[PDB]
Amino acid sequence: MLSPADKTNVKAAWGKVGAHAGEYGAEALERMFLSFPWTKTYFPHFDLSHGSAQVKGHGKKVADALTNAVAHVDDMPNALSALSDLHAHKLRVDPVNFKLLSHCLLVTLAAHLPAEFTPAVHASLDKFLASVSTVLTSKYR
Amino acid sequence: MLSPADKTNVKAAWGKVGAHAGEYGAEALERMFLSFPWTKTYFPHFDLSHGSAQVKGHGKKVADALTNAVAHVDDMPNALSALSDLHAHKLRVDPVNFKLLSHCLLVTLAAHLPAEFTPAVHASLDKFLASVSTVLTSKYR
Amino acid sequence: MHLTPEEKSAVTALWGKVNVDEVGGEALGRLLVVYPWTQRFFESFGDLSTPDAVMGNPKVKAHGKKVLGAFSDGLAHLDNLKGTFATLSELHCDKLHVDPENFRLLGNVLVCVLAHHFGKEFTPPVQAAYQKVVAGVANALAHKYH
Amino acid sequence: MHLTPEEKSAVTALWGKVNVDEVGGEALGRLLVVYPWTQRFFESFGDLSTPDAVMGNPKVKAHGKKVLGAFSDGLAHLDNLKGTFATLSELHCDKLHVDPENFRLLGNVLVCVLAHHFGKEFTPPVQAAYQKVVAGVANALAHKYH
Ligand code: HEM
Ligand code: HEM
Ligand code: HEM
Ligand code: HEM
Repeated sequence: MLSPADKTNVKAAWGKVGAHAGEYGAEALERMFLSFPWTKTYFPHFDLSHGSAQVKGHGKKVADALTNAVAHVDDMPNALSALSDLHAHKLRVDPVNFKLLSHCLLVTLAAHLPAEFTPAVHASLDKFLASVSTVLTSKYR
Repeated sequence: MLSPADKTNVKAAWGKVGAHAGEYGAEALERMFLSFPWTKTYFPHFDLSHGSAQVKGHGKKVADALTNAVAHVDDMPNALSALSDLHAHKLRVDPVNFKLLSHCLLVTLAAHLPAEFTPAVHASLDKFLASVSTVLTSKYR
Repeated sequence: MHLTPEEKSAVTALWGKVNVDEVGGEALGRLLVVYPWTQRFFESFGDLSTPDAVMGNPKVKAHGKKVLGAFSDGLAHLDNLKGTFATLSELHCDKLHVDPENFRLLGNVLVCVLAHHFGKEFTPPVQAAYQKVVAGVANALAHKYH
Repeated sequence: MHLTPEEKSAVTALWGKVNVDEVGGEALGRLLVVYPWTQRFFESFGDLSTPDAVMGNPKVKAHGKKVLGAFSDGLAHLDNLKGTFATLSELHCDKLHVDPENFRLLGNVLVCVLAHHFGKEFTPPVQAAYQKVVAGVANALAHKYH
């Protein structure tokens, strides 16, 4: 459960991400594919080489969805409804992988927000990514 | 999210458990300590030898809590409120261990309910234990 | 892996009583029912829409038998699961694109099936031995991923 | 574990720039803040009630330094982490009763700290190398549990 303070922390941090959201999304993906190669089993149809348009494009989609979630943090289940349907009935990514991407997103943020990524913000962001992950896996069964 | 069918399946199965609930609780614990020895790190103050009164006693408490959860399956957060406080602020068991106990409970049920443990009931029970686990870890942060 | 001789003989003894075809079909079917996202690899298989459809699906049964047969053969080489499963590991990564988390899920469902099948004979020590084996097999199958 | 020489030199190079005392205090403090149930082992340590209290707590800093120092020494024996950490593994199991999942949590927090510290120098390939190392260390520390 996100406390008001958590929501303030997430809005502040993501605010500073602003326009780089797509670039950070792609970086997080690349970090995930290199650190946790098992995640590549879900992207056999992509060119996963560095700088690939497919990864950049996907990174931007992931980032926009997170932007949408931050904007509607009080109403995430509704805001992400179409995305939970998509992952539950179509993509069917095993839930363990959400953790892996969440960690890589956190690392990406840490590497780009030296001043913003305080212990308290780190905690709030981890909580937020866990909530997004919970919503996206809500309808799996 | 437990569907009405899931709730019917859980009430039916747990109904058949009835009075053996405590005995099954102890067996599940013993299965957990043997199969996943890392879980014993939370019980250094117990005699974990087979048949120990401490384990039997604890098994009965676990089982009664699950009985309480089945009775209030529409209102679990409230029903288990004291238990979530206890695990979050006192016991502080790492969330991964809930999975391990859930699996051993499932195995125990399978071994004792040959006729009841159909594929559909298995699915409902796994879902139910995951929901209980989610409630008990709700207030960790 | 590393089993004590009493664990090894426990695993061996119980397995001599297993109908591999039947247990295979059951374990794969229950995997697809309890964790429906695993159905992702099998849409070539027909009707998987209800529990009864999955459990009665002949392709599911056939594949279950193929999987458990390979598993069986690995019980004969508990000292070197990685060598035994290296080719299959490669295949599941490079050609089939199966997330190795699926191997862990199947291992746990298999333990539930053995428990259901054997009842009180599937004691806590026997379960412990089988947990080591299924973790070992999952490991071995994931070893050549990249 | 198994690092390619380019992974090994990546790990080594970055680590030569780490202030072990400072990074240690930070990693342990953030572990206690982001995953507060880990505070369970440290109530002898004083005030852990707010993020600022945790990060400024001298016992947390001292312990962080002790932990990362042992970690440091393990970087010198990447070829045999299990042998290097066998005694500590035993200690954490038999005497300290630390669930080895804590080692994994700390490994991930340490990676976040390195990223925060080094910024763009902590590239995806370097992170990948460090992930293998922290998983290896967690493994090594969990190896003698029973
Ligand atoms: C923070 C959690 C995540 C978010 C917000 C997210 C969001 C999205 C979005 C917005 C799409 C595009 C949907 C569309 O085309 O309309 C998508 C597609 C997809 N996602 Fe997720 N995702 C997440 C986690 C994951 C993880 C962990 C995996 C696998 C490791 C994954 C695998 C995929 C795949 C395979 C696609 C399809 C890509 C394609 O064919 O172009 N997702 N995701
Ligand atoms: C289905 C999930 C579980 C349920 C329903 C449950 C329920 C309970 C209950 C009813 C108590 C007794 C509280 C009291 O004294 O008032 C308890 C205590 C405790 N639980 Fe949990 N528990 C669960 C999972 C776990 C897991 C996974 C672990 C660790 C592997 C764990 C470790 C403990 C410990 C250490 C105690 C204290 C025992 C003592 O000192 O006597 N619990 N639990
Ligand atoms: C006990 C673990 C497993 C073993 C021993 C195993 C073994 C095998 C074997 C022997 C084959 C046939 C290979 C060939 O044709 O040359 C196979 C194929 C396959 N397996 Fe695995 N498997 C295991 C687990 C899984 C899991 C859990 C899944 C996914 C849920 C999976 C998905 C597949 C698929 C999709 C094929 C291809 C079937 C086909 O072509 O129609 N396997 N496996
Ligand atoms: C990188 C992983 C880790 C390493 C290398 C490590 C290493 C050490 C060392 C060198 C000591 C001192 C042993 C002695 O006095 O003889 C120690 C003690 C201890 N560690 Fe670990 N540790 C690690 C992770 C953890 C984690 C994650 C926790 C729990 C959150 C933990 C909890 C403890 C505790 C409670 C003590 C006892 C401190 C005392 O007596 O006051 N350690 N560890």
